[PDB]
Amino acid sequence: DKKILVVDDEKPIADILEFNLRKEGYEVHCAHDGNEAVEMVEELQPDLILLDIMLPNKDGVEVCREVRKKYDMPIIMLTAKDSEIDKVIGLEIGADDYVTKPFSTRELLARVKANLRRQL
Amino acid sequence: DKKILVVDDEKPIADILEFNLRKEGYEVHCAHDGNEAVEMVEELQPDLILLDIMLPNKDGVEVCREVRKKYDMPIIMLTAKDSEIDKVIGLEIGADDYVTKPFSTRELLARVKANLRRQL
Repeated sequence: DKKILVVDDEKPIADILEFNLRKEGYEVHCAHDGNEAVEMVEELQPDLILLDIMLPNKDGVEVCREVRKKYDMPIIMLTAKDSEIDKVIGLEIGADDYVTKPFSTRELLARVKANLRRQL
Repeated sequence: DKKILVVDDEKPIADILEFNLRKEGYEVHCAHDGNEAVEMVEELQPDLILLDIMLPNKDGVEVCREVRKKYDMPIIMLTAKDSEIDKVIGLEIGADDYVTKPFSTRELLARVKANLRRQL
């Protein structure tokens, strides 16, 4: 089972992601802040991270940079629909993809699989 | 002005893409089949290609493989909403991203900009 780390401060969003991902058959662990995420990354070595761009402490942008100093597993940012820059910025700083909130399940699961499979 | 090659055989889709992209300030060129695309690529050297996965001649998958022999500019696949495999497959064979039809303008422009800016 592919291991996914869901990093989100809003429990209902983190929980609906964890629900859909476990259902599809992933092993899912949840972090609710920045530093806890970087810790969990070293212990679990997730296959993919879903990272809120708007974490309140250490930003998703800083989580991403700090993770990338050591690890290259796929990172997908979670962003609002209404901010172009939030979608764009993660791809400049080392994330692989983004999914917008609210997301369809359909799109979440495609994006996670496609990023798990991505070429070379 | 960034140069976009739109590769799609459905004139209405190709036209609405050209309309929105021009409006946003891109230079847009349109190919309606596989072989014409590959030619236009060497000829134009687009900064990004938007490629229908379902072209009737050479597939979007074969087009993307042919192009990737020589070029590594971003390629975004255009796919239906209802097929997970069509979204996943492009990313395995050398494409960078996918956008689903019908796409919002919002999402199309954000994807194109994010892929144009993408790190390393």
